[PDB]
Amino acid sequence: RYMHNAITRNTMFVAKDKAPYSDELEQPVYLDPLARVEENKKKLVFSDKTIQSSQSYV
Amino acid sequence: RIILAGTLDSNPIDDEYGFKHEIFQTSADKAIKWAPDWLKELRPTLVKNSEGKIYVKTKFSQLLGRAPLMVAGMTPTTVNTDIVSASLNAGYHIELAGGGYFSPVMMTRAIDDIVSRIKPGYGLGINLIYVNPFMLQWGIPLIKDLREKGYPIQSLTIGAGVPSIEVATEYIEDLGLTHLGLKPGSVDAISQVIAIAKAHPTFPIVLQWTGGRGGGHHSFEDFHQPIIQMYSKIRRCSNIVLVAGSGFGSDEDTYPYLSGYWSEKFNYPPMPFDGVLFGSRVMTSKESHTSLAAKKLIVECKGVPDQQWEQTYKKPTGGIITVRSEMGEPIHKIATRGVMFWKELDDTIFNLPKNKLLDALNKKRDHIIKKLNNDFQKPWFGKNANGVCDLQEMTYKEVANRLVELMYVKKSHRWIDVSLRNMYGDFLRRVEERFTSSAGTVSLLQNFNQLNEPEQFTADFFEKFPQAGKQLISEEDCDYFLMLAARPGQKPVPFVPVLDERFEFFFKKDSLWQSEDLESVVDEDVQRTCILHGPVASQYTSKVDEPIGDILNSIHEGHIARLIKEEYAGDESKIPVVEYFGGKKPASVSATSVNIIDGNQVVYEIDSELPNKQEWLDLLAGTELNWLQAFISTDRIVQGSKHVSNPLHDILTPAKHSKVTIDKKTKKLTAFENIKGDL
Amino acid sequence: IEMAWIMGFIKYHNGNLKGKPYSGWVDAKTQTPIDEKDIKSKYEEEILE
Amino acid sequence: DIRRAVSIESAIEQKVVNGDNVDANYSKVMVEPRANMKFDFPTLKSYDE
Ligand SMILES: NC(=O)c1ccc[n+]([C@@H]2O[C@H](COP(=O)([O-])OP(=O)(O)OC[C@H]3O[C@@H](n4cnc5c(N)ncnc54)[C@H](OP(=O)(O)O)[C@@H]3O)[C@@H](O)[C@H]2O)c1
Ligand SMILES: Cc1cc2nc3c(=O)[nH]c(=O)nc-3n(C[C@H](O)[C@H](O)[C@H](O)COP(=O)(O)O)c2cc1C
Repeated sequence: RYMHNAITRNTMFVAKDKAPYSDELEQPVYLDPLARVEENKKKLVFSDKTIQSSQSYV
Repeated sequence: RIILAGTLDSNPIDDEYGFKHEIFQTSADKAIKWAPDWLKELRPTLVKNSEGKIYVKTKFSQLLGRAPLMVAGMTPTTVNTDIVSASLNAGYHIELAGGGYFSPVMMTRAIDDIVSRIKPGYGLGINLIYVNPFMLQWGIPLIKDLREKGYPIQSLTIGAGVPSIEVATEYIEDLGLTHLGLKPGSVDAISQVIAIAKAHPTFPIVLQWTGGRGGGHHSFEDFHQPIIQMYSKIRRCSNIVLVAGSGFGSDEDTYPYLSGYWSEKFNYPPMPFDGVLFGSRVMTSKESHTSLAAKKLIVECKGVPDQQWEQTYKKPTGGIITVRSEMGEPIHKIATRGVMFWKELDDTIFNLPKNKLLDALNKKRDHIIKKLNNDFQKPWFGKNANGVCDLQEMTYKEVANRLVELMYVKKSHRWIDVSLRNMYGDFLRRVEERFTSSAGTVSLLQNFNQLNEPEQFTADFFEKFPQAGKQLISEEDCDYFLMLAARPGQKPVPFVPVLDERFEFFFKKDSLWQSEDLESVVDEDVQRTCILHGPVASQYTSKVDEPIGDILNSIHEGHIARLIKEEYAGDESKIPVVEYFGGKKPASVSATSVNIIDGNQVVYEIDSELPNKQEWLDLLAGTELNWLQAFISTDRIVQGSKHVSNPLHDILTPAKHSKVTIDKKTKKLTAFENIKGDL
Repeated sequence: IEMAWIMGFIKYHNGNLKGKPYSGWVDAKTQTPIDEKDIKSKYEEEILE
Repeated sequence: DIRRAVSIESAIEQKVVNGDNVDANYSKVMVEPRANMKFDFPTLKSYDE
């Protein structure tokens, strides 16, 4: 699906503009080896509930 | 009559009042220019036909020779060729819903089925919609040569807009109609109508007044206040026949409007109405193609008094709300889950400008799709892997199966439209075009007529193309699908395939016919359906599937009984009796019956100069109503359900040295003329 | 058709093309619709060139 | 040449008598082919296989 859409609309490569983390989260992700992106609004973004969460070590 | 005895500068252009001199006109008695007395002049009266039938002689009934109770011409209901015919035979007049036909040939066929089924000689009208320049592109030229062939189309009502004056000239003079109907909604539209009538003081014009309390399309203006300013300046145009509708369902419901005693609520003279048309009252008739569940729903929805019809813009008022059209014109519709969803959508998404529309749809996508599959009639198309989904995540086979399920009624083994059949076929043409490679071979689809039972054809077809059951729809075959779904000249798609700026373009267009066939509804739940109806009229729609003839007869009889009790003292013998009803004015309207000389054994010579034509015809007619007076005065001669011009209406043109002989109480007319000196 | 697409021979035009609605492959130089077969027979000489 | 010309003549004679409205229906509606660019991840064999 993606390839067909792209090769038709010349958007195979979509340049990223903002990182998955936010500037206020760009460090706290770096220190947690378990904080990983969750998805919302059809976007894969880092949150705060994922950083140093108490449930990612069950 | 008002006489401005102070000043002598006569006269006002419309002769509203007299001046100083009108005291002095000393011609033997002719001075007494009386004032229009609406309560006396055009009061509803009774008249017995020679067959013993009793009619309500009005200015309108007198025009149509039948009861003063006509049927509007709604596009969904009135387009069915059965309801309109089965009520013409009931004796009441109907205008055919021209809106429901997109092709001249289809309308011509429907007309021909009408003519074959109505009584020989009856005539019908055609309701057109002025804001469809395509429909007036081919309808008007059709009416021209059709009337030229002489089909019994006796009227053309131009609803949803009043034409300009010079185009009304064409509407009147060229196409040989008997009466022209107009549906004004604004006081300025009424001014335009009067500007029209004064241009052709002899061609009758039926003014159909509909307030805002009506059904279907909708008008903002109140029902009374417009006419309460124009009743006077209308009645000063003798050609305009005024008919009020928009929410009438019972005999006593409308009786004050016929009598005119309705103005008492406003401390005004009684202002009688000529005729009364009907809208939503008839949709529950047996002879209507309204879905049984839809009729049941209509009977369910309670009415709303006129004092509180304006609250329809907010809440379900007895189960009826208005809502903006594709173009923002209000449209009174019954209140179903689908209709509530319609209103909510118009309220939040469609009111927005173009820009944020995409985003609003994006943040509301799943919620929209929820009710579009739950409450609306054009459901969300994509449905794959047991989940609602987008289009581009469906295999070809399941795409085709969904198209079948949403465009072919398995119960009646028919297509919603053959043009949809052709769309489906044109899509399979692309499927096979795709999944084949350098073949130059025969297509499994040679004739789209194979598709008249797709259920098995496609099923066996996907064997020659197995992987189309598993490869998803490609995009170039998806955008093509959409481009099909909105090709011109095709019936609009019965579902919604996407969420884009054209959302309403798929959501609202052609949202009317489904009330006729709820079997095309995904679950045949009327709550998906868009049914048009009038708020105030609903408080009378209590019986379902009653014959269309009975309704109008049930109310005409109530009117007759009331008018007998009131203006004839409960004695029917006092009712005047005429042989036939129509054509000549029996009440002395401003028509030349005084120069009509009636007699038993009469001869009167004539020369080339005296007289002109019309009054000569009248002289020949005689005052009273006899077959000869009819035949000499009738405008129309029926030739086996045709309406061709009257032969005598020109062959008896005044001529030099001629003479006519009407002797032995009109038992024979005998016209003479001079030949070679002999007569 | 892929080598045509990356060499800039065809461009998937969509929408209205000279009035008619269109969703398909189009030449890149004159911008006229082209079936999926004429791709080879029409460009294979140039592509390999 | 005679088997060509007599064939042409009897074809056009039929196209006149039968009319040119059904003779197009004798020519079968052949299928144009499209391209079917998939992506086609490498085919997974079955486990036991
Ligand atoms: N005054 C009132 O109270 C009142 C009440 C109800 C409705 N109305 C009016 O009456 C109209 C009723 O029509 P609608 O709203 O149901 O239609 P619609 O949703 O406005 O869509 C009609 C369009 O679809 C196309 N179409 C429809 N059927 C077709 C067929 N069988 N074949 C090919 N093309 C077809 C037509 O294209 P073409 O251009 O090719 O014809 C036409 O432009 C409305 O537009 C409304 O304004 C007024
Ligand atoms: C079921 C139904 C279908 C209608 N279809 C049309 C139409 O195709 N064109 C039009 O100008 N008015 C249409 N109308 C409006 C009526 O002609 C009239 O203006 C209104 O019904 C009068 O209001 P009332 O029903 O309360 O007397 C329709 C009304 C109803 C109830």
